[PDB]
Amino acid sequence: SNNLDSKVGGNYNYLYRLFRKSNLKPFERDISTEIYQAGSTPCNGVKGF
Amino acid sequence: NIIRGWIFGTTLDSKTQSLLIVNNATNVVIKVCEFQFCNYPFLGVYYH
Ligand SMILES: *[C@@H]1O[C@H](CO)[C@@H](O[C@@H]2O[C@H](CO)[C@@H](O)[C@H](O)[C@H]2NC(C)=O)[C@H](O)[C@H]1NC(C)=O
Repeated sequence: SNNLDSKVGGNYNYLYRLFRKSNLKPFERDISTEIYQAGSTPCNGVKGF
Repeated sequence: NIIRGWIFGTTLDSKTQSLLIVNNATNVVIKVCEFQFCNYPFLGVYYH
């Protein structure tokens, strides 16, 4: 889809999930935007180390 | 006819998606949205 979906600065409208707790189940769809905790710390608000 | 539907999901609080199943006076409606459900959800009627 080179022709249609690529923009010179970048077509950043195509989002994908990069961080969550466990894998999803077959044909599950997850729409959560909530922050992922990568450390042993709990994490809150909007952003964290 | 006092039971008119069910709610299903994870958080049930618009943080995430959930399912609404209702049978109203007129049709069965089934819908799946990030609902902010009413804390006591229900339906009701004018009689005769
Ligand atoms: C569906 O949602 C439930 C609840 O949000 C998920 O289970 C949670 O998973 C995390 C990570 O293992 C735990 O910290 C919670 O305590 C779990 N809670 C419950 C009620 O299970 C479950 O993994 C989700 N399923 C899928 C396929 O994503």
